[PDB]
Amino acid sequence: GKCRGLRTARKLRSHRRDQKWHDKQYKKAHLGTALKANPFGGASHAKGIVLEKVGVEAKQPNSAIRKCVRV
Amino acid sequence: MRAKWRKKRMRRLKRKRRKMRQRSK
Amino acid sequence: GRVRTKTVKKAARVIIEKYYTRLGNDFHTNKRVCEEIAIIPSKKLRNKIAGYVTHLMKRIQRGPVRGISIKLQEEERERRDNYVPEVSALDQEIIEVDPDTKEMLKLLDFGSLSNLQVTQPTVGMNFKTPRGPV
Amino acid sequence: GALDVLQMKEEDVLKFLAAGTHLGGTNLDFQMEQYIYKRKSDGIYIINLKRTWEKLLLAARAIVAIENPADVSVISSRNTGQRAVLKFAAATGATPIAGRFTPGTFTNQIQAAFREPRLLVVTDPRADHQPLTEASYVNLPTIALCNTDSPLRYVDIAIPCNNKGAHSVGLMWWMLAREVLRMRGTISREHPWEVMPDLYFYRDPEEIEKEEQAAAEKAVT
Amino acid sequence: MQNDAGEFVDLYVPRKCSASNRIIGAKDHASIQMNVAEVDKVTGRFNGQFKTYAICGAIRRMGESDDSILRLAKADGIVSKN
Amino acid sequence: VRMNVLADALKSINNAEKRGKRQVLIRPCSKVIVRFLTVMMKHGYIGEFEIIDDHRAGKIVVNLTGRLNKCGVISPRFDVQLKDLEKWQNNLLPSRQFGFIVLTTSAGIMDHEEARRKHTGGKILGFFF
Amino acid sequence: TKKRRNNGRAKKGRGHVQPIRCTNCARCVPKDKAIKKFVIRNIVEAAAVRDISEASVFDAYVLPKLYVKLHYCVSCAIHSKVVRNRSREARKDRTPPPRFRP
Amino acid sequence: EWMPVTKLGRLVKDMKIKSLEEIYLFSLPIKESEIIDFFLGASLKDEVLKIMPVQKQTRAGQRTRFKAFVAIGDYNGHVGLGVKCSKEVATAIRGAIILAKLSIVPVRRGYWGNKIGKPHTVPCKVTGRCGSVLVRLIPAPRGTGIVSAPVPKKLLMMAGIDDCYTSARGCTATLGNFAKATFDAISKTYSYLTPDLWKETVFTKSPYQEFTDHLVKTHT
RNA sequence: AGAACGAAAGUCGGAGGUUCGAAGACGAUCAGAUACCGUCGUAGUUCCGACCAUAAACGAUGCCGACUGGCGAUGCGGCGGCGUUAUUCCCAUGACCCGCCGGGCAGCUUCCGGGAAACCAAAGUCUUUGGGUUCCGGGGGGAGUAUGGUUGCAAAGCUGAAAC
RNA sequence: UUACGGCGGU
Ligand SMILES: [Zn+2]
Repeated sequence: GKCRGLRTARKLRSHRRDQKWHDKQYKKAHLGTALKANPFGGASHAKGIVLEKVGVEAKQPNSAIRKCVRV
Repeated sequence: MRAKWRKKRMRRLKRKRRKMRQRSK
Repeated sequence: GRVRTKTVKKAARVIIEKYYTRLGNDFHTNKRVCEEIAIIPSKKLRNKIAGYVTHLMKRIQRGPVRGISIKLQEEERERRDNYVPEVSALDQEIIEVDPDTKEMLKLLDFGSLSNLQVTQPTVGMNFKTPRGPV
Repeated sequence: GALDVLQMKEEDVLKFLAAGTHLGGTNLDFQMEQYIYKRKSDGIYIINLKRTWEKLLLAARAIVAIENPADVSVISSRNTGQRAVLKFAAATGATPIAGRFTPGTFTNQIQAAFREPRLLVVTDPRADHQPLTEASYVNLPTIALCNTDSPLRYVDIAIPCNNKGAHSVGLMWWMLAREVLRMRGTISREHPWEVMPDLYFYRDPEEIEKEEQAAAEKAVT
Repeated sequence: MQNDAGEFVDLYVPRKCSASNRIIGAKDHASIQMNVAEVDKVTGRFNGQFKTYAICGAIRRMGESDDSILRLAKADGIVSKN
Repeated sequence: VRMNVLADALKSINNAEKRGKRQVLIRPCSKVIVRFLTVMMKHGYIGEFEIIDDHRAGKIVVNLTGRLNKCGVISPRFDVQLKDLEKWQNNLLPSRQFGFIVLTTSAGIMDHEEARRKHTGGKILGFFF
Repeated sequence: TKKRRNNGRAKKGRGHVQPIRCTNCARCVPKDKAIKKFVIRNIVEAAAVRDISEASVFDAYVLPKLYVKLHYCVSCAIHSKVVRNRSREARKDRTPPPRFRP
Repeated sequence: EWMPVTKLGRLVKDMKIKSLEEIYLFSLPIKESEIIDFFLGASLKDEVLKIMPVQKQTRAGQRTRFKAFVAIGDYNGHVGLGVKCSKEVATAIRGAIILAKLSIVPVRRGYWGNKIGKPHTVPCKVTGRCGSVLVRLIPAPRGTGIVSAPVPKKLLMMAGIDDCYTSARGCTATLGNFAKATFDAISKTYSYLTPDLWKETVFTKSPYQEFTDHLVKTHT
């Protein structure tokens, strides 16, 4: 079981902070490799230049060509 | 593929790149 | 292929339950009785009912079949309600006990109100049949 | 039975001991240690007769407390207990079930085999348990004359007598028939009740009609 | 159920088991209420009245209603007095 | 390795009242658990109890009345201030009409209703309803 | 799912039992998973009894029995039909089948 | 046009039993849906919750049946929840109204404090589990309203309760079990001993012994 | 934190080498047989010494404490009793017989209660949630991979991500 | 004794 006594606030608060590193949406927001990885760099929009029209093919039950670019 | 034989073909493969790195230091 | 379906057996049971006083172990009379007293849509199930009627004639003349007919229900009263025996099976005035249950009837305070001879339990403790297969 | 009119009345001890009624076989349920006296050297548990007398009166007070006499249902599944249940119900005016107890009698209100009783009394707890667990659905108090083997789940006035021998079962239905009539103006407590306890016993095999005519060449001819 | 005005604001009052003091519910269909007709002293016959005892289905299913209804016959002068 | 004896005492009472029993046996006695039981006897949840005085730690036999729902314990003896007391009430009481968080004050083991009649916040010791 | 309460094996208070070997296929099984069968077959093949007792040098000869203990892996106990696949509620009985000798 | 077949429906048509609250306290098994329709007629609305198509696989295609969840109740302390499968929607949904009135329980109402008038909330906090879903109904102060998901609020408003804090854990997207869990919580508001229910009950006379006239004199 | 021991396989060294037997050789069977099957057979299997420290190392259930149904049986102690059998023609202890008490490996029944259910007398005493304390889980993969440290003669072990 | 496969979406 867990710790319950009026003296274990060091064990409880240290056991919570290292078990927070085990869900994604805390760890992608607090470990910093995930914001040094997304090409927006932590933003919502980005201007860029177009290199190539490229058409990817749709997934498993569908069949169409999704029109994409190579910004 | 069986998990103990997925283990073998990556234990065989991690000694293959433990040697490539050791080769080209 | 002889085995008789449920409508043959059920309708023949309601004849023998209800018109037992008119029937017998002759096939060719029961065929005429069941023609007159039932409503039978064709001739083939008529005498296929009547044959099962004669079968149960030899069957209920032997013993208590599922037979709520008035005679087979009345004669059992001569067993369960009669046979009040002229002597009793509880009244023999020489009945055995063991010396532990003479102690039981003494703290009921009936030790001197009864005759109640004792029998000693023979030495033993050889109950509890032996364990294990063989 | 805290009275003097309801005391043990020593003649029945001569009837109890001449029918079994105090011999419980070899193991006991944990809820019947209060009813038992001691174990023999045979292993047979013998039963305090003061305890089985006081419950039989207590069972009788429940049956007298039912207003309609044709409303208590008296039931039996095994054969040793089917003759007693027929003329217990004739005596105290109950309604019997002998033979197989069809499941769905107390709770399935559609078919015409629907009895709706207020109190039920049983020959045997573990051998006639289908009416017990079905009384559990329809909030119905149950008496069951029980032996030391028998488990005591839904029973209420479990009579700790016997349910194995044929002399014991018929006498206990006789003793319960006698006293439930004697708590009315039917038997005065004074004269002995002339209905014989041999009348409620389980019936002999087929030599019945043979033995009686072998000693009746002087009454018919 | 005795508000501050002092009134009964309650659909009914439920029974409770004379063995384990707990409430018989509205659809506990194993709960019995049964009568014990006591007898008058001198003649030993049925005098007209009785006593009622309610046994809830949870303590009736556990198998000690016979221990129960003897014990509340023990307190109420019917049993043996030994 | 009986770290709390009030926790063990109140667990045994709670198992037996849901079982249907009329008497329990509480095998170690202390003065903390006899002043716990003489808060719920006075409110009326248990009855006559005897302390069986022996020369090691005594036993207690309690007569269960049936009116007890749960008699749990808060096993870290948390401290409660009188500003903090009202939110301890609605966490572990079933209603506001009945049930008591019983807590040890400087002036004795009390109720929560008795404790705010005085002005003497303390350490929360257990609850019962 | 756990199929059986014991794990098909009669070990409770141990860590390890001896391996024994199957009789027909020689497979390594533990001593308490293995399906045992003790055979007390008479060596004379009972059709051939009244052809040797007349050829005997006695008038009443006690014919010796043969006492061979079999034990099987359960992959060969099921195929040889010495045990049978059972229903999920007729499984909780450890009583053996009847004998039916005459 | 209803002739009864049981004792309990027999004593209600001739108007010898009055105002259901005693056959609740003698814990009768109600058998016919006309008894509850007899007392609580013209005070019952019947609205359904969900019609879900359960189905089974067969040798030739699939048996497709329908599973109706209906809640019935007045606004003064009575609720039912009935569930019935049938092959077709309209006949499944019709027989569930019978099964919902046939299983009707009284809900107990209480106060948050300041017991000033008509009771408005649950007397204590209660719980109902059904499979994995536990519904916790918590007494709210006066003037709150029902703070819950829609489908337990459909049954609490149909229980004649004013205001109730509510929490819930589990697969609450399992409408049938999330309706029977909250129905179980309002099925045990009277199965809970509060200190206004301490004094030992006087036992009145049950209708099977108090009405033995109409069975013996009139039925026979 | 830091240690002790830890199946089998494996490594280093020495004894030994019957049987079995990875590898390999062949004979078959096969569309193909680098498999099943058969004949032979190296390392290995056995012992001593030194290492490695992992298993479906599983009751897939951490340890300590308490409370909460029943029944028969078993193993080891202890206590009490009819009797039976031992040199005993008397003994005391042995063997059985009937119980009780404690610790144990389990079983059978149960609407104790629990649980998503299989099932569990614990996996119960839990929204009526708090007996102590340790380890550990957070959708599936990538991945027990990468790299850093560290242990090892090696094989590898422990620690252990992210991009996607 | 031998019995190996069965396009994608519906
Ligand atoms: Zn084999």
